[PDB]
Amino acid sequence: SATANSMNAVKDSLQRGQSTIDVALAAGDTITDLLGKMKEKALAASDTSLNTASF
Amino acid sequence: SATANSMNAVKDSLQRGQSTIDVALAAGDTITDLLGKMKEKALAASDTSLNTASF
Repeated sequence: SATANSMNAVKDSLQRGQSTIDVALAAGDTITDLLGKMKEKALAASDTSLNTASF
Repeated sequence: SATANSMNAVKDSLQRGQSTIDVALAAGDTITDLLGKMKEKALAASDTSLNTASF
């Protein structure tokens, strides 16, 4: 019975881990969007027909 | 998805190149007209029956 009761703490820990990963995935959506925009910036800047102000 | 989004910069570059060539062709119309007029000037000046003032 004591062994069965201690599984409540195990469940609490696993749910805490799922919450931590949820916050990391929410940050990762922001980071992958930012990286796609930065790739578009570097791709546009590699063109040599741009003037200095656009670069 | 990031690869598809970066094609917008490729399209921007190709349109910029078309604009640069358009300006060059507009200048080239002027230059070919001027060269045709200069050929008419040299052709008239090669005649030896002209007096000095006309030449």
